[PDB]
Amino acid sequence: ISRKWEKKNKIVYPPQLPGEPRRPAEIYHCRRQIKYSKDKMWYLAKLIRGMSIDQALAQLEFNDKKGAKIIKEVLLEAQDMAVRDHNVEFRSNLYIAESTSGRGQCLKRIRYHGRGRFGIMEKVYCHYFVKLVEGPPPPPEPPKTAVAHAKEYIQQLRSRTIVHTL
Amino acid sequence: SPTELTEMRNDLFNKEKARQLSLTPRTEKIEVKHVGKTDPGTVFVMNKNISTPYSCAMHLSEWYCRKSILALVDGQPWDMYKPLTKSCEIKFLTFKDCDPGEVNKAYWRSCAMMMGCVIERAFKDEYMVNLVRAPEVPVISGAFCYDVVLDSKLDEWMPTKENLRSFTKDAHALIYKDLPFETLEVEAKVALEIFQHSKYKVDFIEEKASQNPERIVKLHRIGDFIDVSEGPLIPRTSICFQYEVSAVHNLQPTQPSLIRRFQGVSLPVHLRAHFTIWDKLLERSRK
Amino acid sequence: NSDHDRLHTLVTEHCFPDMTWDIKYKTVRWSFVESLEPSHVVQVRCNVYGQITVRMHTRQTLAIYDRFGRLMYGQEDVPKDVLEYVVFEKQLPYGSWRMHTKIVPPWAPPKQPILKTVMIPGPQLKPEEEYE
Amino acid sequence: AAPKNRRTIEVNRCRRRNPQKLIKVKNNIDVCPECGHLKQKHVLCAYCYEKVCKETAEIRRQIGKQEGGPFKAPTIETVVLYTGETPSEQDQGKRIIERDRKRPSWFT
Amino acid sequence: ISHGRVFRRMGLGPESRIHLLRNLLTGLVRHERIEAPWARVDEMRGYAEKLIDYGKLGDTNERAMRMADFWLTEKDLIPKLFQVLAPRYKDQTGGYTRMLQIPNRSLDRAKMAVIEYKGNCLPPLPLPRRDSHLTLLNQLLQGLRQDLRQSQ
Amino acid sequence: TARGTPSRFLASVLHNGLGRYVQQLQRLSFSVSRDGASSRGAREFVEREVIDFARRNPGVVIYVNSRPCCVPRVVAEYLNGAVREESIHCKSVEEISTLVQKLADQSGLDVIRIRKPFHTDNPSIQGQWHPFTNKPTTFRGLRPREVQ
Amino acid sequence: VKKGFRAAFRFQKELERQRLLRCPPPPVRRSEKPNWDYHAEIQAFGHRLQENFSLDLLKTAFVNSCYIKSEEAKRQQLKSNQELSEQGTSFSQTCLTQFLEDEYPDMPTEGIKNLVDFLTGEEVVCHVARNLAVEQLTLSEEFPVPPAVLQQTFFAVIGALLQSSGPERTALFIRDFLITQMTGKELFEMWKIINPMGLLVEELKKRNVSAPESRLTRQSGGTTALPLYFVGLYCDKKLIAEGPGETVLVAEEEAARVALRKLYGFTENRRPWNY
RNA sequence: ACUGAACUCCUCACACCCAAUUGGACCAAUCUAUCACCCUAUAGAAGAACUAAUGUUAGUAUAAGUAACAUGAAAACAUUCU
Ligand SMILES: [Mg+2]
Ligand SMILES: [Mg+2]
Ligand SMILES: [Mg+2]
Ligand SMILES: [Mg+2]
Ligand SMILES: [Mg+2]
Ligand SMILES: [Mg+2]
Ligand SMILES: [Mg+2]
Ligand SMILES: [Mg+2]
Ligand SMILES: [Mg+2]
Ligand SMILES: [Mg+2]
Ligand SMILES: [Zn+2]
Repeated sequence: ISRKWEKKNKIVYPPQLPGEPRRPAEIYHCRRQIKYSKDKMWYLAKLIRGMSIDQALAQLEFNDKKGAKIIKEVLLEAQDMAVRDHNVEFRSNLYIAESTSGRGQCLKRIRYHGRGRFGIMEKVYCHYFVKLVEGPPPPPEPPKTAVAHAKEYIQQLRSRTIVHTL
Repeated sequence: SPTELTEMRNDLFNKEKARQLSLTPRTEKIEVKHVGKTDPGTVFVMNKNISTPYSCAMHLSEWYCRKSILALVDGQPWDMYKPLTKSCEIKFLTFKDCDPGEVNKAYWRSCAMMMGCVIERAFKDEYMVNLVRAPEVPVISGAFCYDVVLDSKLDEWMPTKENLRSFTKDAHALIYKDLPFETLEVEAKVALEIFQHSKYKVDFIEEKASQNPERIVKLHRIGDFIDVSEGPLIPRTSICFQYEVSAVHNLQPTQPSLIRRFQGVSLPVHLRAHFTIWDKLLERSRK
Repeated sequence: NSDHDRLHTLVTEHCFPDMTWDIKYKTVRWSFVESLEPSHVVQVRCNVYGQITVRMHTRQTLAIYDRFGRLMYGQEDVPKDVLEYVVFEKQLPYGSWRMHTKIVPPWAPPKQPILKTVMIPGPQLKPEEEYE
Repeated sequence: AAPKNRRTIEVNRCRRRNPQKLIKVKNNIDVCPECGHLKQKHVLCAYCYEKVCKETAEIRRQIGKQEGGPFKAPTIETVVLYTGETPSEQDQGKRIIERDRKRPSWFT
Repeated sequence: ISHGRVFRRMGLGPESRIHLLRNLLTGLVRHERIEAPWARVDEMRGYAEKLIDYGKLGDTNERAMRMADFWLTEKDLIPKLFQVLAPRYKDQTGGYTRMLQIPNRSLDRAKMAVIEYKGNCLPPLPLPRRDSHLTLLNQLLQGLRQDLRQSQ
Repeated sequence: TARGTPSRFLASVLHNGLGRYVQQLQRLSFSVSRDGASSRGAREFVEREVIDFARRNPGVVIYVNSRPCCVPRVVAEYLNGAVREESIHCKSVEEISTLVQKLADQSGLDVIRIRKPFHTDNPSIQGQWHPFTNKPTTFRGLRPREVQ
Repeated sequence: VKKGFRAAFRFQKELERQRLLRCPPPPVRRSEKPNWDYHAEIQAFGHRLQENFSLDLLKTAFVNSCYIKSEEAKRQQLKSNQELSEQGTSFSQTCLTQFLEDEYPDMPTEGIKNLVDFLTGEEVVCHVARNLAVEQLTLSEEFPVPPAVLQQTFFAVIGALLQSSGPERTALFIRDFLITQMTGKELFEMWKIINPMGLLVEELKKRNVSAPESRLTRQSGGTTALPLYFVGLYCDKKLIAEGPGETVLVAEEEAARVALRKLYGFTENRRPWNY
């Protein structure tokens, strides 16, 4: 197995010079061996990617999927440790930079089929990972406008060369 | 030149800001207790004259930050970005409280100030504009008013519908810019130094310094635009969602100079009004 | 430098968790500068464990950062005067005199203020409870 | 019918990451001005409803103790009274359910 | 095609649907407040209103008595229906029940509702309250109202 | 393949031939083992050919280490900063000689696909063709079907 | 486990290569790396450039004042290259001015000055020094050598060449290693100008010629999003230069640029530099 | 007329385009001798090389989050009702 996510909280950066932008805090948290399909968990993770901590908690509190409660618990734990151990000033000043689901260690069980035949069930388990970055959530990428998009087209036109010649 | 006037006023504004910040150095932990109905009993230890009710809201949650428009620090309305001074009790006021009258007044003043900025930076250079005052009118009045004296070259000119729509477009540009409402409790001396040119603002500053016990005056700035505030204002200009400069009525008793009252109407994001209701409000905001 | 190998011999086991626990995952730039008054012993008492109380009034500098290298306690340049009552303990055959505990008197002045603000939740209320 | 070819991860991603399959962001979530709890606009506040359910359960336990047996539904109105409360004039001729706690602020 | 079909298909059939609604209605008459899946509450609300009307019809009315006898599986509730609920709503003409949506059932995430008979002794539900008349929008509308009243 | 490999354009380092030719190879470092059949050829090269090469290429500094790491090698460093490391494992004296001469004659530019066999900074003397070369003009610049 | 060592060692070597690629070590000056002999390197520098530098002068040219200061600071716990760099910069500027004024007699003094500034600027000289190995032999206090220090050292080297072999050889050196840096370059790619139309008007006034008439010679796709406009400048109904562009203003500006190139004799098809 | 091949010419280089089969030059890794003592060399050996046997074992995919499966109702969780 791999347990690199846990180690990511223990990296100490060198002290910053006074004339240096304040490095945003980063909190890595995980729950391992959740009795839930990683494929089902992925939808919740994707849902809350890039959202503020409060917005993510609000969205998860009203979601019917089982994984929503687990993700909410993980997010609340991440917030608590961000305040206690990672010197985050405001609880709400956190956004989900990364949230993914990973395969867990699964168990194989037998499903009995109808003619003395069978299948192999997998008691599926998943991991859930979050990185919480301090600061307001980064603005959503603006849709590209006709002006910019035509600018790109004209740049492509100008890039043209006379190919296969002197 | 008007650009030079704005530049020097901003320079004085920043000078006073730095002066007060230096006057309050280091960090003195002041205890501010949330006396609000929700989350009661919480305490924030805060940096004296540095932290703000906005910072307290940030500690509470993002919902408080987005929904809170004013603060009753010790029963008095404080701007969300006005540095806290002493340990106190704090309660956050939103637009949907049972009695939001204070929040309504603050929104009304802030909308008037935005109108003032738009007016001062609308007309062509040759014409001269003098922002006399933002009369304090009840919300029931249906339109926030800002009083301005235009040039004699324009005393015979009334804005067209397209001019009014350009004013609204400038106001919406300001809203989109989303500039915070900076505050300063500034003594009448520095206030007068900043507004030396504007006779109207000078005498208004004198009036305010008379009314209050000391000579402390409320200066407010959105961006590059500084004005005397009748009271606390909104945190940011993005609180406004629907905004319209509706009319310009020339006050009837104008012998010395012609005072034009720019009337407009606004509603915040929290209290958006349907299109038809908004049209009716616009109609009634032209009186 | 988080020299825990030397710190184990330098401080008692009763003191080491205090010395090294809360400081984990954060850089400290503690430094010493000339003392203000000479250190002198205060009192001593006593299978058998030695115990010496020494009074020091020195001058020190602190700068505690985060995992991310952003200051969170004390200026690194401006020194502060520190009054400490340090209690050493010794093992009585090969043990030495190691820091055992620092006695903070109730009348000691408050420590340095912290840069960041803090929220302190009030009593959480159950559904059937009401705030009073 | 059986699949004729294994479906590639690229096709599978195009399918299972489609917006139709993605969870939609809910925009009817807000804060209950009473207690500041999160709620959906059309749904009751979960915390407030839990308060009411617990109080209702206690009142109903008192009612059950008073009735003492199945099929003992009273033919008269009921009134809940808390500590330091007295039956009013209109509370006359109504069975009194006595609660040992004080009157909740939200209960009127 | 189910154009104009007003009755949900519940339970194991028509009789089972009637029995399910009957049990829900008996619970409602007994407790004056019931949690159940939203659709079942919605189906049973009309029957609850009709029972209140039948109770208004009077204790001595044979048809009302037979309807109550069928619809209340616990017979101690029939005196309650004819002597508590019906007198309670004698003044009203309708809207005897209050139905509100409740957070989804934790078990199966079902859409849940609470239905109560208005005027019960139980603690009031957290009803939804409209915005205060003192809000900015409401004050502007009050200004419109006053101006319209004065002008016309 | 070309599509699975980087490509560049024909070029010199600093216009290497315009004013004068500057040999781009500047350093050779031969790590050779005293003992070991792998470096026997390298030893013979150091004995019999390295001195003549050095005096033939005065601009190339040649180091001989006599203490290699993991294989006997020759590291060629060019003026443009490129470093080309070539194993001289089990190579004969003549093989090492040819390899070293190739390194000497070669430039530091990457040995990847060269898009064009030629490179002109001034491809045109009479003016690059544009649609209006060879097109006659008309009186008053009137476009076709123009009224005036 | 499979018996054997060679596959495991090969895998370790591959892992080490990948590690160096992913987290390459911080750059280190060549002096601190193995296989370095300063005396041999500097003699090779001279022989590479085919010039008989005097070793003392070249050594002094490669040492910077900042290096001396750092060395003294370290010694607490040498002649710098300042005068040589000053001599080299002065001579290089004067001799580049000579080359350029001989090649382009019509080029105005401003154009010649800008060309010389381009050829002796930080970017060009930094590039030349880097690819001539000046950086490797440079003694500075910080690495990588900043472009200003690198330029100073390069001109110190030029001054050392001057003192060693003379103005003629130094002029050949400048011709070979700085005059070549303008090959393939465009006049206004080297000399940045604003308002080429105004500058052309000024030049024509100096020549006592009337202001040129801008006139649309050829056009295509006028109303589309990709127009082509050819604008020609006419002096007494005589075409002096025409230029293409997307808008009429751009075409006119670039036609002015073409006219300036033709007047200054710095045209694309001009006689190549003679070496 | 031009176009038109791996034909032919041209610059350079050449052992470097058949099945079964056959001849030959090399050679990965392993072990042994002796070296090297760094990661190799000369030899002697041999369970000495896998894009293919509905190959064996193990892992994980696809089909697929699909087919399928499950808890009568309310409630004071005492109880009552269907
Ligand atoms: Mg069987
Ligand atoms: Mg069914
Ligand atoms: Mg052919
Ligand atoms: Mg052939
Ligand atoms: Mg085998
Ligand atoms: Mg295999
Ligand atoms: Mg196989
Ligand atoms: Mg699946
Ligand atoms: Mg299917
Ligand atoms: Mg099915
Ligand atoms: Zn609530």
